[PDB]
Amino acid sequence: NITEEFYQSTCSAVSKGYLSALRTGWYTSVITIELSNIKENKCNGTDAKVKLIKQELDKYKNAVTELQLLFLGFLLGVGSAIASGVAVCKVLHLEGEVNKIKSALLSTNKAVVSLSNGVSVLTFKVLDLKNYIDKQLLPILNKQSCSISNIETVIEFQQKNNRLLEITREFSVNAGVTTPVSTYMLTNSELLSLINDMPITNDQKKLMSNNVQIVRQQSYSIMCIIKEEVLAYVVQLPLYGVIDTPCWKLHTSPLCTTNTKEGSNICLTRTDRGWYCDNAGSVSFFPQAETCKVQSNRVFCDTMNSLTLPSEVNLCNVDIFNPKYDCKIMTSKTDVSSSVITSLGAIVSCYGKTKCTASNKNRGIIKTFSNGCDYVSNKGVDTVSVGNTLYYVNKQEGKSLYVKGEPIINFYDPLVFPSDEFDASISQVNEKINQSLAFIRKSDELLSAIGGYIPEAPRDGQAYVRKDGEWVLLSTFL
Amino acid sequence: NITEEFYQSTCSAVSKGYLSALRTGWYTSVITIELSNIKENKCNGTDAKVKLIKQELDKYKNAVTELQLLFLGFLLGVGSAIASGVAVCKVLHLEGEVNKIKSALLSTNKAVVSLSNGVSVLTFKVLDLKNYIDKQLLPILNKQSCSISNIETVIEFQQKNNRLLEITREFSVNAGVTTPVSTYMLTNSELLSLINDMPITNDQKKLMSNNVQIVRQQSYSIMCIIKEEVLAYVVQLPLYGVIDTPCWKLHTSPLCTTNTKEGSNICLTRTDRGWYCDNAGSVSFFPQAETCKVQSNRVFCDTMNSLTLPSEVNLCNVDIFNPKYDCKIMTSKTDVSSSVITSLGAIVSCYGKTKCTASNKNRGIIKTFSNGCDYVSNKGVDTVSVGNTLYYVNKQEGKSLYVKGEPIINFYDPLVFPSDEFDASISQVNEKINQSLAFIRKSDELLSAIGGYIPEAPRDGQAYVRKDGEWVLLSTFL
Amino acid sequence: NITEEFYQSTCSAVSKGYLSALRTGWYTSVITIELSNIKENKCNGTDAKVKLIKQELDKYKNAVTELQLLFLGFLLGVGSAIASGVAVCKVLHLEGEVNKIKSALLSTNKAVVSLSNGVSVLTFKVLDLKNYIDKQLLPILNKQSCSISNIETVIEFQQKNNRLLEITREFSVNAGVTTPVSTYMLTNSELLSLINDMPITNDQKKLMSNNVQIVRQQSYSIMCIIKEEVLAYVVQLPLYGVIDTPCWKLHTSPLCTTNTKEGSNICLTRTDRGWYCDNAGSVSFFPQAETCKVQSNRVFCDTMNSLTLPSEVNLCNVDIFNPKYDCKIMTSKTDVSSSVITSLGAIVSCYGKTKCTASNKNRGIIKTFSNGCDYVSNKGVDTVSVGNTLYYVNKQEGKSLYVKGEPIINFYDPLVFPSDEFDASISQVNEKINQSLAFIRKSDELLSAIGGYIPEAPRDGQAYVRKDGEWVLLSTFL
Amino acid sequence: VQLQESGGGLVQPGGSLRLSCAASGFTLDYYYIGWFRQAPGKEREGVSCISSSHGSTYYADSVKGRFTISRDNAKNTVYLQMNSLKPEDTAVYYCATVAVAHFRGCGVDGMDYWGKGTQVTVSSHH
Amino acid sequence: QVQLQESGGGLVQPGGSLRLSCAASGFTLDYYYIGWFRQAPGKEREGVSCISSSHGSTYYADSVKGRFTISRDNAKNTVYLQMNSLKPEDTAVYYCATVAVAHFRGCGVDGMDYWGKGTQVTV
Amino acid sequence: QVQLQESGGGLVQPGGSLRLSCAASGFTLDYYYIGWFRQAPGKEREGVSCISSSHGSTYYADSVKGRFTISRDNAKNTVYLQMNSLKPEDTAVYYCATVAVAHFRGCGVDGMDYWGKGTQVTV
Ligand SMILES: *[C@@H]1O[C@H](CO)[C@@H](O)[C@H](O)[C@H]1NC(C)=O
Ligand SMILES: *[C@@H]1O[C@H](CO)[C@@H](O)[C@H](O)[C@H]1NC(C)=O
Ligand SMILES: *[C@@H]1O[C@H](CO)[C@@H](O)[C@H](O)[C@H]1NC(C)=O
Repeated sequence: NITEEFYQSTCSAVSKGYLSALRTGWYTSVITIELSNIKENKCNGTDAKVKLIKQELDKYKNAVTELQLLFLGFLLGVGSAIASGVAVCKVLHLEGEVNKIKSALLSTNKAVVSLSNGVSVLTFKVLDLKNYIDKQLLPILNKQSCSISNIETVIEFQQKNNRLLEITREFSVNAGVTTPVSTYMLTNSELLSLINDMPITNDQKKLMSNNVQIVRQQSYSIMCIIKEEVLAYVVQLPLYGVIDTPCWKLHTSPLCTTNTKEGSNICLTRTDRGWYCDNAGSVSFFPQAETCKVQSNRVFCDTMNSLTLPSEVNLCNVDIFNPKYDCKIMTSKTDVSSSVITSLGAIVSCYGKTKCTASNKNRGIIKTFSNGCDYVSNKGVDTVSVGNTLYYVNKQEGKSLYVKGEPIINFYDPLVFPSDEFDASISQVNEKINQSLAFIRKSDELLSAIGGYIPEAPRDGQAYVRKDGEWVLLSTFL
Repeated sequence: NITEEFYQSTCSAVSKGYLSALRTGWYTSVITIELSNIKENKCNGTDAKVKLIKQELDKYKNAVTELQLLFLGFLLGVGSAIASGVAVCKVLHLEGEVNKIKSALLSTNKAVVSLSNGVSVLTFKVLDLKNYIDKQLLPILNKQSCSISNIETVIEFQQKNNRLLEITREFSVNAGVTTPVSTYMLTNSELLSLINDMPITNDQKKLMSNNVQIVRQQSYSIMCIIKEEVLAYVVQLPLYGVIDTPCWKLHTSPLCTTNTKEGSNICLTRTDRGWYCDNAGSVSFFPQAETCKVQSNRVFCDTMNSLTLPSEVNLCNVDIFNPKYDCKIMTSKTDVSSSVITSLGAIVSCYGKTKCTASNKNRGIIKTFSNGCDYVSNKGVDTVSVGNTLYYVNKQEGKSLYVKGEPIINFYDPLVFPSDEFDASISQVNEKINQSLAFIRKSDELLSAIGGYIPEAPRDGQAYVRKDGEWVLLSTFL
Repeated sequence: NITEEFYQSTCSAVSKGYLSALRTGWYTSVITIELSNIKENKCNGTDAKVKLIKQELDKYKNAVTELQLLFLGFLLGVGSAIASGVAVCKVLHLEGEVNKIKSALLSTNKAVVSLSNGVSVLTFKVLDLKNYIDKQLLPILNKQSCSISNIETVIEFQQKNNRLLEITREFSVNAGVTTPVSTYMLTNSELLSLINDMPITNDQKKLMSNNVQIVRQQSYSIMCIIKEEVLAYVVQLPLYGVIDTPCWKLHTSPLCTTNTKEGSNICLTRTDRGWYCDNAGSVSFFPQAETCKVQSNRVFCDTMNSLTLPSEVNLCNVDIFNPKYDCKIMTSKTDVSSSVITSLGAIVSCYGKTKCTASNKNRGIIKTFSNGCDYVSNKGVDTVSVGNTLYYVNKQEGKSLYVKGEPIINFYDPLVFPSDEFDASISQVNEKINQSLAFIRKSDELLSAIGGYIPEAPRDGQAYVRKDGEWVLLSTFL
Repeated sequence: VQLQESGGGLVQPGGSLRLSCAASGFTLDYYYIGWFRQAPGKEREGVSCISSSHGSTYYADSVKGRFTISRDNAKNTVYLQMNSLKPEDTAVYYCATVAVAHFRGCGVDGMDYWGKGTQVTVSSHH
Repeated sequence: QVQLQESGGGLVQPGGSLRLSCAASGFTLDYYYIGWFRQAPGKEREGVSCISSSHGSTYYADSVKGRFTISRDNAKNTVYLQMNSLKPEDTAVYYCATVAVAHFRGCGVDGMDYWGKGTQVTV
Repeated sequence: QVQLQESGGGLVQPGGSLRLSCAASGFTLDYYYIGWFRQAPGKEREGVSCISSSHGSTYYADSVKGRFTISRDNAKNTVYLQMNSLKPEDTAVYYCATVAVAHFRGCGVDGMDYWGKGTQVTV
């Protein structure tokens, strides 16, 4: 269920029927790889297979060494995305701490370990290279006289070691911090059980499990420490604490007058475009809709990129002049033509001499737009053209509603219209219009009634009086 | 052939001699890999080679399971870049649709199939893993008693399977959508034959083949469906419907007055910077020149990131006050120093106490800039320094022309200069100066009546008359 | 040692104690791979191992052909990041140029060659594929009758060839320019020795070596030429010409009045946020603090993303009204709530009905913010919440200082407060205030004089004079 | 704003016990409610969180099956039913909550408001 | 305003030749791509030939490539399709179509914006 | 304003030592990097020594490393190049040069902004 409404009155459109998925928090798990501690490589044998093993063994040592050294967006606050992952990493550097983990994962690959004052983290040994090298390659390289291992062991070692090399590779060129978290960091099976073993509700687990690829894109892997043959990096996973609350997407486009004389036109655009989701009695607003990802009718966003607004913000849709919320807009005179592709259609801002059309696959052009802001649904329409720009429309199923209304740009007197307020709003524009309007309301009032007053009598040594509308010498009446 | 002209009057410079290559549309191809359907692996043998095969076979199955779950830019409209590819993908989920494709590629790896109401798509079998495992590996893993394959088959399977694994890898961390399109998605040979069979002109096929690396940065790979042992992803390729029209790049920098008092200066900057290309009787304007990629003298852009402008926009270079086009500019009082590196030189805006110089490799400093906006060509100059910021210049061959002219910022009276217009233009600033001029001429008119009319005579029992501009007692003249 | 100061007076905070690392210049190095020239592959043998070699050789051949075809940020200037690297590559295309290098690296893998007019570049042969194929595989593929090479050579060639394939892979989707420079491009040992051999001071050599993972991210690898069996690409490395000068980070957040009527409030924000570093007697200001990466107390920046400022810019922190620098601010009436996470705490701008708190791990909410701008240190605080946005704070050790002072937004009379200055400053704000005041000083001045004037005396054949506020017949006083 | 746990008392092993958590100062729809416990000598640990609107639930592994959590919007109260109590369940049980907007996982590091606790003892002695 | 009118259709014997003309009105060829399409009875309509007005660069689908050749006269504002060695399977209605080069999105029935009314060809 | 003046050149016997001085005027050393360069007759000019004015960190090219040492006196605003165990191949004109640390782009003639007038050394 997805529906859409276009407001002719404000050159904007609301898409509804969406379900929320808001990242509200972070969970940090600690992923570990158990390591082998191999200094020198003792062998004088020039056997090809053993020769390969030392080259493969060297890639392992080198990897270790590398790892050892290791619109309204401007209104948003500023977070520290990995502040949480880093704090856990800081805890990991204490001496007694690693021994706890190493001991915890002694007989299992999965374990909970409590850090400092109460944080419970899930821990995961995903690869035991210590066991593999110590039970496989130990007979062949702990002695001069070297046991020429079968060819299949070389391959297997390459296979097992390969995971370590890519992880090292990723960290080496990303200064220990990667995103999205790759399947080298965490396989599909590993991740799925991690989510399941996470301290979260059933609703979250179901949502996350069916959309792990999104979970990966919103996760961080943080290289933390290599010490006492244990390699550990912190994985910071998104927590979606708000799910299945209603969401809607607001699309906007410039609404301008269409007078004949060029440069004589004025424009206005709603600046409050973006994703909106009901949240805790308020409304979460994401102005940069590119920070949200949509999959069918589920929308994934991050609260770090949101504002929290009163629900009356919705009124801007029904009544952009409502007295309860100051809908935000910008003004200009740059009447260039464009289109905004919505969920279920297209808004077309067509001005001047620009050619604006819509076409069908087999039929060709089926609607030609006149100057102004208009809309067409995706039913029977496949493409839209504005100027030299071709737009493919979205073919998702859903009903559109065309909400008729006088374009609000018509309500302004162009002679006092502030066309260069960028960070403006309805109330703010009105205030400035009243001031430009006030000084003309009063100046004309003053230029009148100014002439009802008597001019100055000539300045000479003679005295004057008023009679019949003119000054008469006092000397006359003497 | 690349040339450049600098205009001192408006502190800007144009580089020309470039040839266009504009993406105007989208083509969607469907790429397929024929898959094997192998549930369980029947073998009790602990032979090393067969042991490896089950691990490699498992990577194939694991891959399957993962794949089974799946400046003036702000004036631009908003598209849905892969709307077309996704639409084609939507059609592919319909029943029987996949069956159609599988039959087409039965006796060939290349075939055309028309979808729904008329769209003709190209199809490509790039890897047949079904055939390889069923004719190679089926004898070894279809029976308990297992045929211990030669070591060369194990190696071969890893090579062939690796592509599937890498392809699988990319999509899992990109939610089924990748860009740029890697050589795992589509090899060079695969792409080239795709280009040859495309419904496009000969000129386009040639352009794409000589610049395949660019095609990848502008392409999308869209994971679509896995069903009935057929893996299919849609690849969305750029269509360059505009090639070899003249192009030019506009560079701009702030133009300010150079009065001694730092808070007394006013500045102006052309906002219409970007790439320009002749296109279909109009001019395509790309304000964010970073959306374009340059190869020698050929420039690849995307019309989705363009405005469609009248060709008269070029006039702003020769006459920024021309009456036919309102050249776009911004104004401020922020006279900070900076530089813009052009195709064939460098613009230097040097103001205040900033140190600004130009040096040669071997000679060292050869020019010291005075306050103002200036330019130097790349001939005999290697670096430019403005304040603590060092800029290296482009060393490409081409002639520069310095067009002398009075800085237009000098044409404005600072007392009525709108120093706070951001989204402005020449006519608008003039227009605003008019409102500002109106409000001083009229205000003076009103003040032009502060003393010429007569005030009230003092309130006492005495009578008064007018003389020399002041009230005089009547008793005096008696 | 990291400390932080919060200025209550301006709703801003400075974190200091950081040490600089500024890229001031560029070093261009030349990286080479010696190639084999193998046109056709002569062998009719269907031996499994040799079959594999021609396929890998084709992979070898295929790679070559592909390579053969080959807040205040808006105020910054525009550079050419790889201008130096591209220029050096351009020189390498000149006739004889390639021959010089090949001779230089004849007996060593490392050598210095001086180009054109005096630039001395370091050259590095990192892989000799010419030697390997010509002494290993030539006996097996230079003859019909082919010497069926052992399996370890097959493995070995794949290992050696793999680097070439990956280097080629990277360049193909990056149009010959990659960043960060991967470990396929340049191993840890390779990079380190290059750094050691650079024409730089000891301070620079030390910095780069202890932070090689950062160096990769700030370097470019530029694919240049394949000619006369020599492949060469230029690696452009950052020169950090400024080290260990003081740096500080400026955080800012909106400052509004807290009057009950929500539409009655005014806001102001310092716009000069970003990184600041002492540099050569001035201060380098990086408005886009995201272009810098911080590791403990070392801050890595690029001067290309900086302004060069008078050191007095620092005065805005202690006295935003100081007469020596015009501190930059923006104004609005948009009192929306948010938080800024600082180095050692969090700034909270809490307005209207928004709920704002900070919590600890075990204790929960420990401070509830009142409306206004406030701050909390990271000691004993773990999270901050503003509206629906949860912020994790930085847990780094360091002392914070809360600097008390009257919020400066309180100093403005709201009736003349210019709430629509976006790119503004202190002095500029004063200027508009003076103008609103000028027009009130005079409008009251004029209205005071016009309200002082007397109406016309009655029109009859008699004369009048003024007394007790109305016109009285002269006949009366005679 | 207050939270009040109740229902603590002496239970014999194998016995059952119900705790109540009265919410004041907020409405349930917008929040997550969690139950926590701290056993003797032990660090305080999570046991169960629930969504007020939808009723979705979380049970730690240790009690999964034995413990059930429920909520009554009308009575503005949250209940933890405990069945088949074991002496190892002897602990002080705490009520906690968080704005769904601020949800950061169930768990002591994920709580914003805390009750004063209620003691539970599973044992035969007297 | 913009219209297209095809002519030159008629009955041909197999192996015979025929030239079709496409008259453009309301626009000039230079800013456009001109394409020829066909629909045989009962069958879905398929592309046959596109040409660039400016460069004269051409496109021939695989089915007719070699036998059919397309040309343009900028002066007459007309696009011509020459058909050689006609076969009975080529019996179809032939349509002329165009798209602005600004909006070019490939040859193909889903890639056209304007259509002529057609002319019938029978072999 | 900014000028550099080398002195101390003269006839030296082989195995002898000689010290050159470089007086800075028009700027202060602290904000700058100071270098010594030399050009022997007919030969290309080559770097010899860079120093950080503030920290005193130094750079010596391979050819003289061990034999030559560079030093600076901020109070006297002067930079010194000490040459030990002089060889006839060191016969050259020795130049003093400087660059703002802000514009530092490596040691080397392509990395210099200001140049002294030189002083001759003959072994
Ligand atoms: C603007 O002026 C009109 C005059 O009719 C008044 O009704 C309105 O409330 C004013 N608005 C503001 C924001 O002052
Ligand atoms: C500005 O006003 C003056 C009034 O004399 C007029 O001459 C001029 O045409 C006006 N310009 C614009 C752009 O309105
Ligand atoms: C604004 O007016 C005040 C009072 O007259 C004066 O002190 C100040 O200098 C003025 N500001 C400017 C920028 O002239």
